[PDB]
Amino acid sequence: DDWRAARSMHEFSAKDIDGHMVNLDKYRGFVSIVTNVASQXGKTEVNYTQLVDLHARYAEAGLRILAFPSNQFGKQEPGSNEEIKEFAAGYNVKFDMFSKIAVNGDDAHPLWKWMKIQPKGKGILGNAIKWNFTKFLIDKNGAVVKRYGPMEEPLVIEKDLPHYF
Ligand SMILES: [Cl-]
Ligand SMILES: [Cl-]
Ligand SMILES: [Cl-]
Repeated sequence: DDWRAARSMHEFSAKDIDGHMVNLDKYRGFVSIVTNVASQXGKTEVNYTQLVDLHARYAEAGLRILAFPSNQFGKQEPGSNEEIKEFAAGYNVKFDMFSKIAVNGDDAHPLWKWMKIQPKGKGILGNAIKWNFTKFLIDKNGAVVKRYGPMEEPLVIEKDLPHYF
């Protein structure tokens, strides 16, 4: 379990929503938001629209967003990767969509196993992802800066970006 000894997001890779294997070292030098998404959650609309807004306002300063669909919370992402891709396109998403994953348990994607054990990656109750739309803010070196729970609208994160963004 090599993931445990990693010191950066940039040590990981993940399949994008089209099936292309992305080396997350592409995000070296960028501030990144990593979030678990779902299409059938009461907060789906507010999260997608606000992430799109953040991306529009800060991509040019170096903000990147990595969205990982997951069906682990109320079976609220039951669709295929192709269907999720078209769903996100209906919100005019131009940030990076990934293939559906698990975020908790032994079969969770290793990036998510890693984020949860970082010093600033624990939730208020504990490490497990609790619901759809948990967010992690990741610095230019790939370290976890802060975690935001399901109820935190993406605009909350804006206040924690570098002041010159
Ligand atoms: Cl993967
Ligand atoms: Cl981008
Ligand atoms: Cl929590």
